[PDB]
Amino acid sequence: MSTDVAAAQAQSKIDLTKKKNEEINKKSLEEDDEFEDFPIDTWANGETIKSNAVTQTNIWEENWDDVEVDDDFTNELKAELDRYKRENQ
Amino acid sequence: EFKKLDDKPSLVDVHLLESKVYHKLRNLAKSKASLTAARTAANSIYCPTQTVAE
Amino acid sequence: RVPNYEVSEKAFLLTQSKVSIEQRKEAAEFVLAKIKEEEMAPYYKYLCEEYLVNNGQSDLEHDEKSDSLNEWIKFDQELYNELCKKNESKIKELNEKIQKLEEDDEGELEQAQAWINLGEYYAQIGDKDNAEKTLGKSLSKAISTGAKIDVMLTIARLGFFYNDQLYVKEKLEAVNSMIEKGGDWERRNRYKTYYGIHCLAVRNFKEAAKLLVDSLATFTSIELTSYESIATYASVTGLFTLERTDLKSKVIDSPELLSLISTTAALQSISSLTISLYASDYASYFPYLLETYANVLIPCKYLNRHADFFVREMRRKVYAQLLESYKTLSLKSMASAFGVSVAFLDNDLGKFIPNKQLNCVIDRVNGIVETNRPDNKNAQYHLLVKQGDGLLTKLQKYGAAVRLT
Amino acid sequence: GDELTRSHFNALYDTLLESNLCKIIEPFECVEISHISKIIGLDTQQVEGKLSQM
Repeated sequence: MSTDVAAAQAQSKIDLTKKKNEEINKKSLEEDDEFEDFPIDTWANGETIKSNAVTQTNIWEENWDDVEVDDDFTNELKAELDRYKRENQ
Repeated sequence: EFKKLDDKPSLVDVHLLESKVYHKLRNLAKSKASLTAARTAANSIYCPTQTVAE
Repeated sequence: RVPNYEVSEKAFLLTQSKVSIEQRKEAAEFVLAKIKEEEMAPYYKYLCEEYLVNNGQSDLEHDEKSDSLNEWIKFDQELYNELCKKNESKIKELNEKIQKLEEDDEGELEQAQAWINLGEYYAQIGDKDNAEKTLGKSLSKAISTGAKIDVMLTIARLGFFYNDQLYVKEKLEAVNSMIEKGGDWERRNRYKTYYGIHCLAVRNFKEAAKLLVDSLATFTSIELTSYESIATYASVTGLFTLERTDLKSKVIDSPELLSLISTTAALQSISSLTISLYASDYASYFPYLLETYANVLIPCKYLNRHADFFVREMRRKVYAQLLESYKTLSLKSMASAFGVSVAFLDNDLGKFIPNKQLNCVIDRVNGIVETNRPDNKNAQYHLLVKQGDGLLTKLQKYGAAVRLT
Repeated sequence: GDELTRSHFNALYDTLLESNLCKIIEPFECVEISHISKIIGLDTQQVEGKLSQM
């Protein structure tokens, strides 16, 4: 669990005995770890992270899709319906 | 497989034909390689007039 | 080896049910025959995993769902008995041989070979775990470098065989390290075809394109899918990455692609589409865009993940080339150009222009398409500043961080 | 009767045209494709189509 590019802050900072208390204090100030509160709070577990292939687990790269609706069914309807107009022209 | 039953001037014919086939598959890489081989195999002197025309 | 990549393909069609009905039924028939011959029954259990009340299920060992369109994927109990019978006999006969081969002297040849033969059987029937473990011994034993590269492609074939991209990925890094260490040209060609199909399975089509054109020049029919399938993938990727100039020179400096001419339904559709883009007449392009989806992306194991991605990207590319050479177009002349209607076109354009990845605007009053793509120094500046914004940012963070500790 | 002439008359049309068209358009900017179509001896639409490739 890492914010932006995972490796970019994993190399940027690492643990020290000196820092360890202050870090724990930061997460307590907001009041929780805020990733284990959320399943109880909603009273469900993920199904809406299953929206797209890339959303569930990042084991691909980004497409820049966000609904992932096949565009073959609409392009097929345009193709045939246009021909007929020209046939009846 | 006919390098074990080989004395014949009859493989000159086959190389030239082979280049023609490759030309019309539209692969000129081995059409050229086999043509050279046909030319070199015809550099020895026994060959009909038709053979050189081809 | 040979029959495994055949079955996995045909099984992928049954896992889907978006594939033509005659294609899906014939596919069912080929995979069932090979359960008897090659014991592909343990692999038949994996197909149910992918479903659970999702379509392409009509299983008798599991839950039969008649709301589905597949009905030839019966997991009979005649099959399931045949498995237990064949499984036991082969383990007993092979074990007895190998024990006595190990006992006779020579680790370098004999004991390495005997264990490899264990991994060949478990590889063949689709048990990955037991192939893995026995082939780990083979690698450890003193053997040539060529043998290790061979066994590594065999393990990685099982990842293709389950059509899980995750398993493959790790194993092909292992060959990628060991191919420089072997210095063997024989299996170098084998690496290229495996790794091409892996770039194909991920969204790196710049890398796949280079590999799959090389697969024409040298193909290897051991453990690897058909020469017509390798030709189809090269065409797909070539269109993706390369525009007219680059694309034309690729398939004109590719004589090997040409000798194969189109001898299957998947191959037509992509090969005809190639001609229409780089010839600058996209009249046929738009009907062929459908056909290529239908006969390449949906049936394949490595492009079904990208089926929707492909058509999104290509719709931009073809329009861009027309907009580049034309300072102005009429929506009507441009509508005629593709073979589309005016209104249909605006929709597709209305997606591409805000990300500003296509650079055009459309006067709907005058009817014309203006092109605001900079073809001057303004274009170069648009590249430069986003890199330099990042440069600034990268140094701000790395510098500040070391001062503090 | 000849496959080979059909191939290379395709090529012949591209080069004869390219030389012809460059000369017509050399001192011109904002020249109508209607004006070009008369002088060159080809159809109005064909002129547009050639230019796009180039």
